[PDB]
Amino acid sequence: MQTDTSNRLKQIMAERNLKQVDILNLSIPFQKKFGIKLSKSTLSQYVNSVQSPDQNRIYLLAKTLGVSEAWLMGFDVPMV
Amino acid sequence: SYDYSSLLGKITEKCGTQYNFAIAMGLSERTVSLKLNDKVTWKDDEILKAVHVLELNPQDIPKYFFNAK
Repeated sequence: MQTDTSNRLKQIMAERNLKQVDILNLSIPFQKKFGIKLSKSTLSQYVNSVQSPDQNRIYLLAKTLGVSEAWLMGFDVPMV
Repeated sequence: SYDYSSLLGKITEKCGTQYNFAIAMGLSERTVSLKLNDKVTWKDDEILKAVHVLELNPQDIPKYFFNAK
């Protein structure tokens, strides 16, 4: 289904029994690796659809969750 | 950084100039220039519009916008 990043995040959280704090912990090595930081408040905003993550943060969460960037953006594509 | 080689190919093929692409995206050319030259990150909506404008296959998006150099 063609959606947005906000729903894909919620999809991951429900499918993989993860909360926002889990995702942050997983992103920590990738934050250092890519030089892209992500705070709890800013991730909360992505989930609550307050702001849409840019290219950098999409890349960060994709590599962190091990999924396709296109899928994470809401495109009707394979998850990996 | 991001390798936009493939992306630059489609832009030349579909739009011609970077300026033409800018107009099609509804952006200034300086804005487009800074993004294609990896000085400014791509916004969420800009990537989606680029897919519409360049008629890219959505599954190819990781190779167009998320290819690290």
